[PDB]
Amino acid sequence: LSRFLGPRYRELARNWIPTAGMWGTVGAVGLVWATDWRLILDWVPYING
Amino acid sequence: LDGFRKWYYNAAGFNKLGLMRDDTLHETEDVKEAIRRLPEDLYNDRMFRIKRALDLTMRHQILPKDQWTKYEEDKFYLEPYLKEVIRERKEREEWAKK
Amino acid sequence: HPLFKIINHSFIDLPAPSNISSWWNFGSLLGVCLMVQIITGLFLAMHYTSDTMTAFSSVTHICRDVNYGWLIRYMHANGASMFFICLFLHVGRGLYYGSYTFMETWNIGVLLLFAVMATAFMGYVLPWGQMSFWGATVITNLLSAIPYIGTTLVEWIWGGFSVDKATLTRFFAFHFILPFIIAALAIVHLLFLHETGSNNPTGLNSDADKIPFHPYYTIKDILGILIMFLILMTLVLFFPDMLGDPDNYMPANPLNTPPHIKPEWYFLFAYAILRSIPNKLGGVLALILSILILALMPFLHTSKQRSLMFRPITQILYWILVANLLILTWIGGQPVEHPFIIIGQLASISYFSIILILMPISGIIEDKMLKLY
Amino acid sequence: IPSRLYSLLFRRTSTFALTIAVGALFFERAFDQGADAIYEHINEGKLW
Amino acid sequence: DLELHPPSYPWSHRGLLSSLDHTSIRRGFQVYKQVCSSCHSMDYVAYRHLVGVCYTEEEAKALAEEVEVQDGPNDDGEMFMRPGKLSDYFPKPYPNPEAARAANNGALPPDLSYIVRARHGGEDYVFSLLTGYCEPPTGVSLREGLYFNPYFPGQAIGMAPPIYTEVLEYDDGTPATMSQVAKDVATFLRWASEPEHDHRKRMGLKMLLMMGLLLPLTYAMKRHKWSVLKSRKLAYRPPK
Amino acid sequence: EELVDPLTTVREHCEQLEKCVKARERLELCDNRVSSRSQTEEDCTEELFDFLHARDHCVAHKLFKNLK
Amino acid sequence: EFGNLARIRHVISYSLSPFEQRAFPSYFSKGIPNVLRRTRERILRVAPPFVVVYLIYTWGNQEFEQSKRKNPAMYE
Amino acid sequence: VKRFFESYHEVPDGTQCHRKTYITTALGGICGIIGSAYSVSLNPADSTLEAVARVGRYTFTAAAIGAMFGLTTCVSAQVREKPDDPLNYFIGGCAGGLTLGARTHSYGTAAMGCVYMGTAAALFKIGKLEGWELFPTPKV
Amino acid sequence: LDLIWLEKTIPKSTSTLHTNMTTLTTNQKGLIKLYFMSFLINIILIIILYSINL
Ligand SMILES: CCCCCCCCCCCCCCCCCC(=O)OC[C@H](COP(=O)(O)OCCN)OC(=O)CCCCCCCCCCCCCCCCC
Ligand code: HEC
Ligand code: HEM
Ligand code: HEM
Repeated sequence: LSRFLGPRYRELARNWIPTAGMWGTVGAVGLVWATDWRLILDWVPYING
Repeated sequence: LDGFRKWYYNAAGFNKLGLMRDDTLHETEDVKEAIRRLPEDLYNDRMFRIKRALDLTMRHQILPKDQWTKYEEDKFYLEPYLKEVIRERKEREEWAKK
Repeated sequence: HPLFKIINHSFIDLPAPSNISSWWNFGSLLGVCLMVQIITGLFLAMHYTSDTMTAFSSVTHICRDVNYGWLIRYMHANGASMFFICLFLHVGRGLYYGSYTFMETWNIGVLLLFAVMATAFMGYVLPWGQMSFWGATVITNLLSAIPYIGTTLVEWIWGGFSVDKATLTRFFAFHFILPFIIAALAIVHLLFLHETGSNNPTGLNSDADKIPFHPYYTIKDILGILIMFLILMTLVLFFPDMLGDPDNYMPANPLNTPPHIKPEWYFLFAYAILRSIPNKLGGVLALILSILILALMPFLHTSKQRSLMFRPITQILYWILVANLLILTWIGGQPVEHPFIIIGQLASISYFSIILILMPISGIIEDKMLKLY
Repeated sequence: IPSRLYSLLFRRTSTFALTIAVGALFFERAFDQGADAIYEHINEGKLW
Repeated sequence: DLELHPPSYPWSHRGLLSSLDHTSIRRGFQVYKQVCSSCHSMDYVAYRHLVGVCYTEEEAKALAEEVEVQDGPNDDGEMFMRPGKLSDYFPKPYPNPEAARAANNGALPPDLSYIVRARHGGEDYVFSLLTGYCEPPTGVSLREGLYFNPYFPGQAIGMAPPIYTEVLEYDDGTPATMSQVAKDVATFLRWASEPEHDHRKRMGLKMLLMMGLLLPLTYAMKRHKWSVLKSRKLAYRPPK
Repeated sequence: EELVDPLTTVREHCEQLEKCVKARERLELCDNRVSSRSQTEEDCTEELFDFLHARDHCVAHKLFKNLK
Repeated sequence: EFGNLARIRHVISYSLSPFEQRAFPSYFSKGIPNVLRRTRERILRVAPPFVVVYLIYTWGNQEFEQSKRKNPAMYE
Repeated sequence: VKRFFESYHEVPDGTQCHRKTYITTALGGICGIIGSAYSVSLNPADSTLEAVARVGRYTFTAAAIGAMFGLTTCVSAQVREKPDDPLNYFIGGCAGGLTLGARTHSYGTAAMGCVYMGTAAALFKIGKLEGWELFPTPKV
Repeated sequence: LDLIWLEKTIPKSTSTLHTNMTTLTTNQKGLIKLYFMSFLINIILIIILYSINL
């Protein structure tokens, strides 16, 4: 897309990146916990068991 | 290429409904801005041509062959006005990009 | 009056284009078919039992002992077939006339299409014939293709190691409950359309020529309903089994597989694609894309004209697409052997290449011919 | 001609309904009878 | 798969508006009762169904009281047997699937209630199979309990020719030739698989007639209410 | 008194036609072939299916007029 | 809704009452010519894909049969 | 490169339409080339391209008449189930007549063409059926 | 049916079919090159007629 290949567009994203990662992280924790994904849960220091 | 363009103009078939080429453009945001900038007489002819084409499509008819729109005669009226809309649109986009 | 206001705005006075052809009837037919299915389904539910010992016996009891029960059962089956006929013609109208630019309406549509296919699949499992049981195992097995969680998902749905009573009963519950969700999604569908109004076959702005709906497109919908009822009752009362599988009249024998296993006429195009891809997963995905490619359709429109009335090259590509859709429907029927396979592989390649590649390039060329590009 | 009819049973909607309902009441008798004649004769010798 | 495809026979129940010959259904029921009932079952057909098809109430009872049926639990709790009732279904020729398997050399005679509906081109198939026990050609050899019936899948049906000319005598006296018997039992099995064949076709005639009246009219009402527009004559008269 | 099964009379009357006798000739050659080659797995079904297909097609053209 | 749909000017529109006009004016008089007119503007775009579907379908069937047919030379 | 055309006759009519149509299309096309050639050699064109076009027009038109003849006759035979029937060909010949008519944009020609061409094709069928000999060797 | 349809079909059509056929076959430039080339075409076809029917 022509408009999205932009300098400020890039700046905006860079500024937006950290927040995005946080959201994925939240979802990740949720998936692991909600679906009891045990491959990841088993490594947790305390909730193991 | 000129004769093959006339043959494709006959094969497209909007001239049989009395339409111009610029009547057949899909009304996006830029097209509606270009239509809004038209003078009153051109806008009224465009609306009458669209209404007549819709009526002919309702009755499943076409115009008589003497009343069709000759390829040579078709006028690209909205085009000039449209380019500007696109130009302005792009300029604004670029400004935001930068 | 706040209940009647809706109708006046929606059914009695809605400004509709004056020049829409008979194809615009079809969606209303779909709604009628939905009700018809629901009504017939309700009168199948007062005698059907979702037990593997008694499901075939209950279906035969409906056909033989309930007064006009054969009529309601074959009306339900041929009304599912009529539903898919009207659905395919509705989708073809949307593809041909550029109606996919109503993007929210199109996406609610493809959600409705997925729901209707799932409902018809579980409904065909419901009579518990030979063909239903082997068909269910097959598609349920389709899920196992999933890379990591596939096995679990399959077993979940089956509710056990292999389809058995556990499945039949939950398939009865899901087949009962999904057409009401389809009705709600259809309300959202018509809703997102009310915000925009319908399209016309010329693809132009029809705001200069709009007429009421009550006296002009109501009697037209009534006539279309009458013609669709004529075709449905000549399908039920004269050639009832012409649209069925004789092997579904045998009881389900988990031990034996009916040799000529095949999905119903409407699932065939998908069946062909699935069979075509060598990889199991690939097949499942392509299959899904087969339906989903439509949703993807509003982002592939590269023309300055909405409809295909004035676009002959894309008309040719559209009819080639309808042609190899019919070819894929035929191939699904054919067994696995030369040269049915190659056709299937090509037909699938041609289907995806026409929808993905050939139509936007053709629209660019058509815009170049009118000195627009 | 129909005029007489119209002015009498087809112009007042109430009467329009009356004529419809009454006609339908009898139509069934006639239709069923006529239709049965056709079907049975087509299959005469095979019924019962 | 590779299988002989039974030809089309000029039946009478094929006519768009044609009902089943009921004398042929009566003869085919006699054929089933005297020949086919020894090994095949009819679990979804009961004597009551016959009433109004080719037999009267009293006759049907005659038929019903001509067979024996178990009768649930005695007051003592001991299952007992009773004269067949118009409500009784057709008797099982084998108490359990295994019994049939054992008796019929491993072959499970399929329930002939929906055989015509369950077999592709059933009516034809049936006729063909029953009349298609031809000699196996060179190159093919079948084991015991098998027969080369081109039509049967695998051309190796466990059932032996079940119809030898004059196998049974038709009460009507119509010569009991193998064919006359195969055609009668194909009509009957057909009836079995669709007892409503006749009733339906009646509705069909009626439906057509109604559509043939309503369809044309609905069109005239639509063309009335759409004539107004279809005669609209637009005209643009700009101020000029 | 042999009761004539019209089906038999129609069957040889239909075998008197030309496509049936050509397929029977291939059938014969085929069967002779299989017979001649003592150890082979070449059956005659295809030929036999073709002969039965043609013969029962023309039988089903005219069988039912002789049945009550 | 109606009244706020669009802006047109100087477009006069005449019409007649349904009962005042013939129900099927020249229905077969011009209907046939028109239907035929229509078919000749769309037949070249529509028909040849379905023609080659018919050829591919027949071909497949025949080819499949030949595929199934036995080669006598095979056994020797 | 002749064992080919002949094949058309070898397989029974109405069967293997694919081959039939292909062969018939070629013959028409061959005639198209020859016909265009005479049409260009005499009554020449104005520019090389104009003539190349002619050749194409004549070739395609002829190829078309070839195809429809082949297709119609084969299909008619199959549908009508008359393996050998002169009429089948007539239907096809008529078809060619019509095609030619269209490519010449003339209903009248289609009339001329339907009867004459069809009759001709039918006679070909009869000819083959009755073993008529054309261009015969002198046997006196 | 008399006059026009039975005169346009049999008697007149045959009149036209020929008339048109003579018009194309007899409209010749008169130039030798054209004519001669046609001799070339002929030699080619006859060469083939012998070749394919060898
Ligand atoms: C060059 C055109 C010459 C036309 C000569 C005819 C006379 C024209 C002048 C007189 C007017 C007659 C009536 C006119 C009706 C409307 C106009 C018309 O028909 O135009 C020709 C039409 C459009 O032309 P256009 O789109 O420009 O061509 C591009 C080709 N791709 O183009 C066509 O109709 C051609 C359509 C050809 C389609 C071929 C498709 C082949 C492949 C099908 C594959 C299907 C699936 C196969 C299996 C796949 C999986 C294995
Ligand atoms: C009365 C004349 C009939 C008719 C109309 C049929 N049969 Fe029988 N049958 C028997 C057995 C053991 C089998 C199964 C054999 C196997 O599966 O290998 C059958 C099967 C059939 C079929 C089903 C064919 C199919 O494709 O599945 C049909 C349509 C059929 N039969 C017709 C045993 C018997 C009997 C005991 C010796 C006799 C009597 C009959 N059958 C009689 C009839
Ligand atoms: C809520 C409404 C519905 C109810 C209660 C219902 C109920 C039933 C029942 C009880 C059966 C089993 C009886 C039979 O074998 O026909 C059945 C079968 C079936 N239903 Fe439904 N149904 C409903 C709606 C639908 C809809 C909307 C569809 C279409 C998508 C549908 C498609 C089918 C199909 C295909 C069958 C199999 C018919 C066959 O045996 O061939 N049903 N339904
Ligand atoms: C469950 C079945 C469906 C029902 C009941 C349904 C119902 C309707 C109704 C009533 C209309 C308005 C009348 C009309 O224009 O035909 C309509 C229009 C429409 N529908 Fe659907 N629909 C269904 C399936 C779909 C699907 C699967 C799609 C997507 C492919 C879709 C997309 C559309 C579009 C785009 C329109 C607008 C028509 C136009 O203006 O051109 N519908 N539908």
